[PDB]
Amino acid sequence: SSFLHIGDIVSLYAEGSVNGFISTLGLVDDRCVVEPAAGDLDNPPKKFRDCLFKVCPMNRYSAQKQYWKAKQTDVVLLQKLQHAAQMEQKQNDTENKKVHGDVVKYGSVIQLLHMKSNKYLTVNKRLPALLEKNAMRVTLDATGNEGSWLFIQPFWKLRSNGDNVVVGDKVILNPVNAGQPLHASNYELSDNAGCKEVNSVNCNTSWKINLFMQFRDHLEEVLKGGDVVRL
Amino acid sequence: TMVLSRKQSVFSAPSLSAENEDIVVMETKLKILEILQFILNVRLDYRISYLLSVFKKEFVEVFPNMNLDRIGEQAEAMFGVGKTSSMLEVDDEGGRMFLRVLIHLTMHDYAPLVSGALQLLFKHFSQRQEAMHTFKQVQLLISAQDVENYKVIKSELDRLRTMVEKSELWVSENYQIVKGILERLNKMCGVGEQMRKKQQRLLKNMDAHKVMLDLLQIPYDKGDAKMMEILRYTHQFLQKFCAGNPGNQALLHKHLHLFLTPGLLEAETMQHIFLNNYQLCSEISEPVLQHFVHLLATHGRHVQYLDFLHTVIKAEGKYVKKCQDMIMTELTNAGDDVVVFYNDKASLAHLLDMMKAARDGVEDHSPLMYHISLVDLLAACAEGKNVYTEIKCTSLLPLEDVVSVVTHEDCITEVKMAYVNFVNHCYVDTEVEMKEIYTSNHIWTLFENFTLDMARVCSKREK
Amino acid sequence: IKYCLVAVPHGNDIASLFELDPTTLQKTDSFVPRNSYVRLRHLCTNTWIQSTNVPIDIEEERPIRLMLGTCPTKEDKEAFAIVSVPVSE
Amino acid sequence: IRDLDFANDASSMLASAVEKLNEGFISQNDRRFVIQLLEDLVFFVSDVPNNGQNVLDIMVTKPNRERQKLMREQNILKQVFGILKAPFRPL
Amino acid sequence: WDYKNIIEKLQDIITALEERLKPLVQAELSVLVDVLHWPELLFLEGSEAYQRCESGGFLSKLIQHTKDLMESEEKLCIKVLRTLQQMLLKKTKYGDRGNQLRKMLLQNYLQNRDWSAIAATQCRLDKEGATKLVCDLITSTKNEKIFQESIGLAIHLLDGGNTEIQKSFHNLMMSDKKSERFFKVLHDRMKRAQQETKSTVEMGTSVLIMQPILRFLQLLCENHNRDLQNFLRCQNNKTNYNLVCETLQFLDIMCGSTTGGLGLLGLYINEDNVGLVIQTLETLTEYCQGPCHENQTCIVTHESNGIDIITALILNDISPLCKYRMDLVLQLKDNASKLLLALMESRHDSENAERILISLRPQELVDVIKKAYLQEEERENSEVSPREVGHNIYILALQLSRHNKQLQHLLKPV
Repeated sequence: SSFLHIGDIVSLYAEGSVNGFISTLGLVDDRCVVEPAAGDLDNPPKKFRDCLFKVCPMNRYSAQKQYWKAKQTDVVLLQKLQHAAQMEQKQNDTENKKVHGDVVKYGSVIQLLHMKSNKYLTVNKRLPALLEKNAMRVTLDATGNEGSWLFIQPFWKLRSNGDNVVVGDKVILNPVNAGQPLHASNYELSDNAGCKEVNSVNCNTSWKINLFMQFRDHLEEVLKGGDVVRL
Repeated sequence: TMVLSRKQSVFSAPSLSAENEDIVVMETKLKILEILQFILNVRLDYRISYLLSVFKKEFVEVFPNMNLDRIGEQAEAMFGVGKTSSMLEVDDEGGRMFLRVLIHLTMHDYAPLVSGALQLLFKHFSQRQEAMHTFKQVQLLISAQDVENYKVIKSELDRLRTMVEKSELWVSENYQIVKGILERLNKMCGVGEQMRKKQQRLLKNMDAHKVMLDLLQIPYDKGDAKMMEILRYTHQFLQKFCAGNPGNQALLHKHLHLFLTPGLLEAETMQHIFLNNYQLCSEISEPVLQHFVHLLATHGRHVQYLDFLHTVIKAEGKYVKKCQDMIMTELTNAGDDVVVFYNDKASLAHLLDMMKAARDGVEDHSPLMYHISLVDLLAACAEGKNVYTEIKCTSLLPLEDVVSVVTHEDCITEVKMAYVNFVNHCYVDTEVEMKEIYTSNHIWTLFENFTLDMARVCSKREK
Repeated sequence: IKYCLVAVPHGNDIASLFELDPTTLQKTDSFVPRNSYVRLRHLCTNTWIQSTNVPIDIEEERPIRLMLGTCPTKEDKEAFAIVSVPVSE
Repeated sequence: IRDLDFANDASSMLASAVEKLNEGFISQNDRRFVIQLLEDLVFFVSDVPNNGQNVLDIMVTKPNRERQKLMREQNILKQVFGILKAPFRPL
Repeated sequence: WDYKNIIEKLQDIITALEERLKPLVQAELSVLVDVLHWPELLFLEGSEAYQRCESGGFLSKLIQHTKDLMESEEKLCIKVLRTLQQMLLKKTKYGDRGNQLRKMLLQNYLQNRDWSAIAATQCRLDKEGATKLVCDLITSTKNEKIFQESIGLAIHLLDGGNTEIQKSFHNLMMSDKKSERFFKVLHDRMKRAQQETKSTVEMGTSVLIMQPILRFLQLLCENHNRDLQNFLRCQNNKTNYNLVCETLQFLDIMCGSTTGGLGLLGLYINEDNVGLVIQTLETLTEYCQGPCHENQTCIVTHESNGIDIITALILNDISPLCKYRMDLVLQLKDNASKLLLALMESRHDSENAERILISLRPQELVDVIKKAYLQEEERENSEVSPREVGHNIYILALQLSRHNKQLQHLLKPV
């Protein structure tokens, strides 16, 4: 047993309306789905590299959002906004590197970076879910925004805010802005058989965190499981 | 033998919208202070009556301008400056004894006695302000019917306010009375136009809207099926409280954040608040339109939000360019859930199938009604010779779809009017040239259909 | 529900033995800290404790007594906090 | 590895679009997604940032041989030819 | 007899009377203030009531009972606080009619019979217990109006940098056990103001309440009061609430943080918040002066990097505001220069100098100095001299040059 740390590669197993891991349909589709028939904890899915996420700290997107709004709706102002956004990105990278390896405590804010697509998981409160119209949409964004902020809350009464998160625990991923925890709905996609939607709505869904790789072991100088190599 | 029975706060300014060993001595002094406060209230009433009498005298002698100088002199002469108000003084030393008594009582252990002494001391040096406030609160009536209406309205408002302040026992005997009070108020408030204006002014003076909003603010369960009617009548009361009254509209707009909740009844109240009020339509903030568009997208497709958006665009005839541009920009961003159009062959077939059932009249709240309202809103967003909204909406509804839906035999007058208005405001009446309108054989088919419609009108009238 | 927790007059037997399992990381199996959440296992049956919703005083108007038992499997949520009581109390 | 995965996904989606065009009917949303994927492929092959510059007018200094080989091997060119052929062989 | 005409005439007469009777109301309030100042004159000289009033018993009883009645009679407490504030203010004239009414009332009631006067009144109120009253009210109240009135009364008491009032405040904070609650309330309000400012970026009450609080802290730390300067940073309690860091955070958030410091400072500053920014700069300067090494180090090395915003305030020019209102910009730059001097008064070390120079580059500083010198033509109808501002900036540059070779080379004339 071990505590969860920033930079660790983990997988999330849903135990709600449906049971299974959370995966993606590809690098061109921004829909997150759960496939119960793919596998379970004892028999993980064969394409398990699609179910891996990296725990990341909070990121700032104020300058980026201002620049995006400016683009949507002068040259000097745009140049200054672009420079501010670049500086904010550099500062976020520096802060992430500084806080790399820190322990994760309940009630903190984290971001889930799907590694295969290198995309942060985001919740959009301004758009309903494609299938569950009463829910809110969940997608993957390369740059990310404030919708990627997720409180990690204790699902068990024996865990309290401020306590360190232990590997193998079941937690609740609550978007900061949307306010409705991630839910693995029972609706099935009409194009991908066996895949269930992931949205944001009130529910009792829990996510079990299974450790795949430690932050210390996640270094690009050693042979590691899941690495693609040529013989 | 000592009963410390405390009634309503004696040392409270009148308003239209209403252990110690020497305990015996302390209570006697407190009761004397209460009596003095009552006498001061009576004196205030007498001063108000004197002001009303002098105003009536001036009015009758001027209208069988007005001498505001003499009015002010008489109004100032009653506040102890001269001997004219000497008899109104409650002391034989020009208030010295009263002030000394208040100061002496302020230095006593008895906390309520000190509080009353301080209240009287502060009221002593604020006679003019209190008199002006009371005179402002005064209501003038001409008929015993008006007096009876005032009395019944005041009693009903007091009972409803008392129930709302204790709305914990019914959120069975507190439902019938509340619904009856709301129904009676709604029935009585609206009569003609002059009586309507008088009732609106009286209700604004007595602050009924405050109690009405407090009735809505009460926490409640999702499903009751009984207090829903109470809220339905409460919203109707507010809707009637705004008709042709920009002052009431602004007063209820000051509390607009209460109506920014998912619901259909609140949409009607917002529409009535913003109806024919340019000062509010032109200054409407972004979040209101954002919230309405979000409700259209997520909650569902309903005609109330479209009606609100349409009424906000134009106020007092003049169109609001900012509202047009913002509404178009926010509507075009969301598609297939808010801006639904039937341009594909299958969508057109579905439109014809659903419209064939509207031969005897379009059903209210129906998807066809929603589509008509959406088309009308898009057309109205471009009725200002704008260059942005027109080109933005030209793509949503191509002229080919317009002509196809207009020339079809099974097409109804409502949709025909909507499409013709759209192709007039968004295509023809534009400040920039459009290739499709003129360098294409589309508008000529519409002209032929217009001639056919004229012939149909001729035949129908002859029949 | 296979086994039910009860009280026996004598604690000299083997059925009255229990073992504690931590709910969080511990310092290389050091002393048990005060005010801790633990999982109880029965040494004889090797079963973990659970609390069921079946009342024991259903005959009463408002049952308040809830039954408990043991099962061979373990549940990560069925943890008990050991709250210390002051010697003064 | 991510470039290879993106190439495979793009090839699959373009094949699906070609099959839909062969069937005869393509939805407006599907057409928009196809156009977006085509622009993404243009940028991916050009190996230049998407800074709002016009997609149809991009000048490349040094071509990316790895990207070109990925396209050829994953058959994105085949799907491009299919998209060019199917619409003209009524639609 | 027309109802509409009658209503219109009633409105007209009401407006006329309301406009005409205001000075009389003001005179009556002033007479009440005078009566509170001298209550004993209503009693016989040999009377025990007269003796108790002269000794100050009446005002002490009023102050004591205000705290008790605050729970129920909130309006009465507000009126008492406003009356105390008026007592702590200088005389005012209300026109000839108002003066006549005031004279008549004073003759009727009180038949018998300046910075120094203000200080004496403040000392009298402190003796009677005004300071403890305001402290307890701020600590325990829940009404925004009462909190504002208490803050205003404290500001009036501390006006002029009254050393006795500062000593009384410090003693009360040290002795009373609720000082922790007082500082917690202040910190919570500052954090809420920062949050609302960040969210909005019309000014809300949460951000408008900052101005009186900043003024109160500045008055507390006036006259280089080392004890209060250190107490506001760290207290001898279980939980410590540092207010200097919160003030720096508020300044950074209102100025735009990194985005504002990267050349976009002008956008976040307008004619509505420039006064608040100036007040914040003055409060920071008051904290730093004395000098207070701990406060200077905290401000310089705070993680918020507000030193970058401070340097930007002198380097960059607010594009929109400066075009139509240059006096405010000049005052802001002067305040920033004074704050930098306060931070670099007597620091023989080099950490602060290096941290400042990281953002304040030598060439840009020299260019700003030259621009300030040449902008004397903008002095027309202005109280702040651009030449004086440039001279202060040059003094700062000279002090920084002790650790930078390039700046020393650049500052040498031709």
